[PDB]
Amino acid sequence: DKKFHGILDQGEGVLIIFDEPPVDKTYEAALETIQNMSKVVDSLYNKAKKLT
Amino acid sequence: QNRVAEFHTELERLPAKDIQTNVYIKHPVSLEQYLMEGSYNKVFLAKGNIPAESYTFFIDILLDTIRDEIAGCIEKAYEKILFTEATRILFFNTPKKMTDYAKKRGWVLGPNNYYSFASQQQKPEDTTIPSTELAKQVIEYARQLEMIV
Amino acid sequence: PPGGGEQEPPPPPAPQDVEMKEEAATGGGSTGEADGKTAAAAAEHSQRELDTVTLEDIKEHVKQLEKAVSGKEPRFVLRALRMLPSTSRRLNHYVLYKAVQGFFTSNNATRDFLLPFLEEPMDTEADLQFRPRTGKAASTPLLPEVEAYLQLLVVIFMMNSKRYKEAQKISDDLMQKISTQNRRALDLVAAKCYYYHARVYEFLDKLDVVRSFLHARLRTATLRHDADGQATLLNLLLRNYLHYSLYDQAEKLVSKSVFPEQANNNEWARYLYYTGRIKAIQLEYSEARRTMTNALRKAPQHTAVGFKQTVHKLLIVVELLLGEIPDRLQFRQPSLKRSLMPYFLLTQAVRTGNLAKFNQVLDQFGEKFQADGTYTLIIRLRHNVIKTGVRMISLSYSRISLADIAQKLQLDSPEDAEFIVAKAIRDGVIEASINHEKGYVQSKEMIDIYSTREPQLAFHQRISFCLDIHNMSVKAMRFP
Amino acid sequence: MSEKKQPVDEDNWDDDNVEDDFSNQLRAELEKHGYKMETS
Amino acid sequence: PKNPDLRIAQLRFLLSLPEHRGDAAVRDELMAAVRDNNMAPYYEALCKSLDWQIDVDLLNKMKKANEDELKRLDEELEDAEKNLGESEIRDAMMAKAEYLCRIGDKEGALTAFRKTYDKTVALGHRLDIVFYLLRIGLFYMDNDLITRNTEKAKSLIEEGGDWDRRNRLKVYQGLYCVAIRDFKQAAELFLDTVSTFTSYELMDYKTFVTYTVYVSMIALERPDLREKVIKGAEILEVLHSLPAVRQYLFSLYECRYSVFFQSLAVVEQEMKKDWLFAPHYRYYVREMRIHAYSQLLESYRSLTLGYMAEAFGVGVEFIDQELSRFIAAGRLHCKIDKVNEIVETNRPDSKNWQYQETIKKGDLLLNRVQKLSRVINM
Amino acid sequence: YLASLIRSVVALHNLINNKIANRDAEKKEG
Repeated sequence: DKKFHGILDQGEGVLIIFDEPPVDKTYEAALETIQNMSKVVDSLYNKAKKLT
Repeated sequence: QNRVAEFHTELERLPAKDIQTNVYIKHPVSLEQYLMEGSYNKVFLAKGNIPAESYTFFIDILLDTIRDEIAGCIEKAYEKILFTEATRILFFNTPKKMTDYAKKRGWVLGPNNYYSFASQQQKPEDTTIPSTELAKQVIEYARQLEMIV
Repeated sequence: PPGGGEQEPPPPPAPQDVEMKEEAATGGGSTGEADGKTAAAAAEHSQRELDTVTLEDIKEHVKQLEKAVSGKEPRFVLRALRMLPSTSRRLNHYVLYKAVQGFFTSNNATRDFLLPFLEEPMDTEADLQFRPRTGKAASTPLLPEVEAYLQLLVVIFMMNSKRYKEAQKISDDLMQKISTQNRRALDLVAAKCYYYHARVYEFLDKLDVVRSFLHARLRTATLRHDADGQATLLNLLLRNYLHYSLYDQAEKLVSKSVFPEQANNNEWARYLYYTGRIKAIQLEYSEARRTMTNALRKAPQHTAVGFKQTVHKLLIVVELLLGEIPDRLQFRQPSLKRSLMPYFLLTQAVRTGNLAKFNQVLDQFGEKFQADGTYTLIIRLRHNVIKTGVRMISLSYSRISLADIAQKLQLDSPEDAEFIVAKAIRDGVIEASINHEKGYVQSKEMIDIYSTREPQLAFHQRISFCLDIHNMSVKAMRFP
Repeated sequence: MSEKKQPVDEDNWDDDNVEDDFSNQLRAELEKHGYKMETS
Repeated sequence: PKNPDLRIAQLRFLLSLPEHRGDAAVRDELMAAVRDNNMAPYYEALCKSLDWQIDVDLLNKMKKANEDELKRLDEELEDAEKNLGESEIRDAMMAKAEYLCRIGDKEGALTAFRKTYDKTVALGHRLDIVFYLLRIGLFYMDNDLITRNTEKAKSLIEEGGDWDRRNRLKVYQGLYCVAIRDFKQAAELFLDTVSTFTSYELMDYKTFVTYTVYVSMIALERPDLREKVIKGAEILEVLHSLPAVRQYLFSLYECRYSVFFQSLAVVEQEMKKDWLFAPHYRYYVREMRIHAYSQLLESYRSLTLGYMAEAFGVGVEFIDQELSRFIAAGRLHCKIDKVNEIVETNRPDSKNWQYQETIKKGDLLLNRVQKLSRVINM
Repeated sequence: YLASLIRSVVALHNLINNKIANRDAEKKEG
């Protein structure tokens, strides 16, 4: 339920506490431009198919 | 002589003689099929059946280039065994072959125990080695952005 | 004649007009770019070549009586175009004879008088400067000369009329083609002649005489320079030696001519099909299946054509020689129904541990394997029948004992199962290692430096490819 | 564009993804999958 | 009529393919078929069920008399009274068309439908005809009828009238359940559950609750499943009636896995008695088992499968063989282990997941501009 | 993935915009 930052083990019966990087904002917005770049190339090939 | 890539491209010129008849040709392609999956022992148990002439001057070389490869597998980090494992894996209980691989290979019999050392290297690393050539690659990036107009 | 003879006037009417204006616009526009703007690659050369593959082969096979294609031979029997009066008088002959053939019946050749109606086209003051006009309008009647399909005594007329053209082709090469360079047309002219010249030397004795010619033909190509010349002649030279069931592949291994360097998206796709089959027969499976994948995904732009189903045919075999298999019959066709049933049921038996079914369907569908030319699967895929499971186990498990993999591979012996695992790691099937101290077979380590060290060794190609798109864009930009 | 190499070429509507993974392993899923409990 | 009509299509299927299920279905269908003068569509069923019985000629003169009673009604109507559209000629001639769905086969009904659709201007009466095509196309599962008239409903009709389309919001995704869209579209527009009157347009309500709760736990697991089906109120009324379905829900959410499979085996066996059934049981159970495994292997990175020997069910080797099939399936992202007997997992990270997506979207667009750069420039 | 792609796609616009303006001015010259 994401109330906590941790993990458990059964081989040792052990609770472990860690942290995480919030710096995904570069790579998140990186591939969202590819979705914009996918739509323009689909538009250009449609324009190039319309006339040689 | 380990021309296994040359082996199968040689078999193109034989249309249907491999299946119908021709045990002279059927025997080495059944032999190569025995080398395929895992079956070492069916090779050496079909050793006592050649329908052709003796073929001995080839199959002495053919099995010798098998034995050193399994020896090449056991000359790795697989440290110590006894002569009975050299009887099971390699072959042959009590023949001067144990003298053969004592002088060719190592395998000194200690207190009823063989010895094969570690063939593992040290793996020298720095992993910042490409610092010159990565600095080269970025140069021809901007060299191909500018300068060619 | 009241039923079909009254439906004889509509056939001629159109195709005497718009099919005639095809080569009238093609022959005019090719001449216009041969004279000025001598870099004449961007014209209707390409679309007419796409038409001469597609359109005019099925626009007409017979010469289309009441003088639509029947008139083409007495129309072009009188072509000088030599000097400016000899152009303007033949321009009157372009007016008069097309009016006669549009009205009445001209000299109808009865399918065997086509070669004397290819003499006075070569004769009657024909020119050397109009070498596209001679080259195109001689090769374009050869397709009604071959696709009549009667194949009796016209086969030697095929043989004569191509060597008529090829004597003009070689003389143009030894004729110094000033600023036209018909090789852009003469490549597929050398293909379309030698597709059926290969058929002729299948209906008669062997075509190594073609290869002795094509070696000299590949010699004079690209020693001048390459303009699609090395690309077309190499797939032509490679195909016979692959068609011959003799040894023939180490000849191709030493064939160090592996740079066509551009192929207009059509030669390169089939070139990767041939060399993918070559690297598959010398047992290098990894590089073969990825360039077979590259050939399938490069030019599929057809409508259920068949060679796309042939590159899809060989690709599933080498992937069964390395274990994985995707959905294959998800693009089923009225003809793929014949060719899905052996191969889909083949990998059905491969994924399971059944060999009696594997030998049964070999016996059941071996004659279909004879038509596909793939006998060799039975001798080389029985290797991977035992190796598919050990690839599947070593991907699933992480640190397995060899005593348990014997029952899981149902081998019933732990002592040789060491050797099967030894052979797979020898072949690089799985990267795992063995602990020969108490019977452990453990897999590899965790996800490695992949997040840190690798990705620039993928990024360098994508920089270099995309700026070359930017370079090839800018260089070819401004024609005016 | 003929390339001279083409002379041959929920019913099962999304079947092969299901079939390549699981084929015929007693798909009623009760006689062994739900009936382990007689062993314990 | 056509209002309880879809129970018949259940008893067509339930009698046919399980022959062992053939005791009580034939007892209340044949008596229901001699009721309502059902005469045309059962000759196929009469080939697969019991052989023959003479009440055919008795109901043929009954089906001809009611045909001729309405035949002389609307021919005198079209020859005397000349007001048209949605007039008396309209509802008499649709009473022929309602007769041929209730009694006849589809062929006389569809040609009466396509005739009467070309006559009218009130789009509510037009949409009611499209309601009738969609239902008879749902009887015989004709995939070519349904692709036409749903486009008639969306585009050609519903720019105007309103809140009659929510009947089709139950239908567009009822057709997505009979397709393989058991994943997201069916769960999305079954989510509006407030239409309770068990009509022809709302074919049943309590089974509709069971349908919208089975499909719901595949669209979303933790992406707030609990607001729409657990914190949802009017959905919670009727699953408070059905005891097994609420037990099937709360076993998954409150993470009691041993009682979850006892519920799941009952669901799969109860799944067998369905008429849109082809894409269910085989695909449903195999997806829900790997559904429960993903959240159980979550929160752990070192699980021993001996802990799964009793907190999960039984059968040490059974978990072992089912994880081995799932890890080899390209799913269930962990690594099973022998000796040590510790299921070890692995997951991507920020860097590893964002690089795996950009390596694929980059190559797709790179291959896309390979072709585009060569379409131009010859 | 940002600077090599977009720079290539923008210059690809300059191709089609020129190849249209090439021949549509050529076919209207006569």
